[PDB]
Amino acid sequence: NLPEHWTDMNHQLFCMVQLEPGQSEYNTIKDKFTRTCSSYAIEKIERIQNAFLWQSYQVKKRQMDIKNDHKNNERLLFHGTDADSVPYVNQHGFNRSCKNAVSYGKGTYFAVDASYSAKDTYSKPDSNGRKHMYVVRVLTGVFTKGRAGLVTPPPKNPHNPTDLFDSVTNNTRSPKLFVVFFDNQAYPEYLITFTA
Amino acid sequence: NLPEHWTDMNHQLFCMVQLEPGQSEYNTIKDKFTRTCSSYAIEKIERIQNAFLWQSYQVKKRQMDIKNDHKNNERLLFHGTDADSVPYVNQHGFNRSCAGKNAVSYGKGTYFAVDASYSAKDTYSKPDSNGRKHMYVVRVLTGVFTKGRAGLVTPPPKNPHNPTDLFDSVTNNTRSPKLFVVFFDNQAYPEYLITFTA
Ligand SMILES: O=C1N=NC(=O)c2cc(OCc3ccccc3F)ccc21
Repeated sequence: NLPEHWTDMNHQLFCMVQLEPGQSEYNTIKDKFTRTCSSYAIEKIERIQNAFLWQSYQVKKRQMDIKNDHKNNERLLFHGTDADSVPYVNQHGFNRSCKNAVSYGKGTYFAVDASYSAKDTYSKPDSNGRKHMYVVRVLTGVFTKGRAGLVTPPPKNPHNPTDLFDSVTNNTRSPKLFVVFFDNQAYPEYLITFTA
Repeated sequence: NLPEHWTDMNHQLFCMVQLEPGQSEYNTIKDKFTRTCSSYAIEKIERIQNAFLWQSYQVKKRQMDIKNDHKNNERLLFHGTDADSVPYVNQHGFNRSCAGKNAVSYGKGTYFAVDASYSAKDTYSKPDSNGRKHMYVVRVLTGVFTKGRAGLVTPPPKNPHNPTDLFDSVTNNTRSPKLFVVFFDNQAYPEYLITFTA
């Protein structure tokens, strides 16, 4: 059940599609980035068409929508990474088992603001100065404040220790980062290649 | 997509079903266990009906069946664990972030045994305060595998010049596999829980 806005993949299951500047999709993704990264220079934006990752993510989404008994489980967030990680993420998504602060738990970190992900410690500039940031669909669901050393989100009620929050954050009232602890809770939707 | 022989769970997402000795389903698991653990005695065997784990696992199996073309991607393996872990595994399956270092490490992942005798070691199926040991029987997507290495946090690439095209799992020995390590969520479905004693 591959999304309408995807382009034909000639019966293949993985493709990176460079977006056309000035069309609705490119402008929408560029605006989300330029909200906080207007001083940067965008070289290109690519749509990640990964059928397998999409399938696994949509299954997790449908499960979270049932468990939480609403939609609103999804947020669009940013993730800066190094050039050498880009092929892995494009193909396999985010892996908590793969450096950098993990103060809110041993998961994959997503930023609310592109400017946070634009830090060199996250979107490490490559031998030619290029920086890489994903726009990510994240199943944040019902979240709570994180803490160091978590390997999963805490339980909602320690009377039912296996009924977990879906994600953790730095701050529940005004979140700036989210951490997820399971594969296929995050779909890398766009890759932005940019410079300082 | 839930299997038709599962008990009706009446819109519930999770059920443990106690099997009856003399049913083929119970006896095949008992035989698989006693092949290497005839010194121990089974208290009971429960079928794990976890709708969400099943759905996510079956999606990964379909994907690996498509990717590998005409491989037997799935093996039925054993996993010994402590009583404190059983509620989490039942509900959430096998989490590599919780895995112990194995006495012979072939990678940082979840370990599964070919032989119930291996999983029956107290180091894995730690006896609880009542002397009960717990072992899962697990559908594992072993796929195409290679000998692992202690440093691994994912299976290695098949080809060093294409680092993202991975083996599905690793083993101790490709000619005589006795253990498999998996590195991703939803690559293993806990199908039965064996409760057993000395
Ligand atoms: O874009 C990112 N890419 N990879 C990251 O690891 C990452 C981590 C991240 O917050 C880490 C963090 C910040 C402040 C305090 C404690 C923390 F743990 C935010 C964005 C990113």
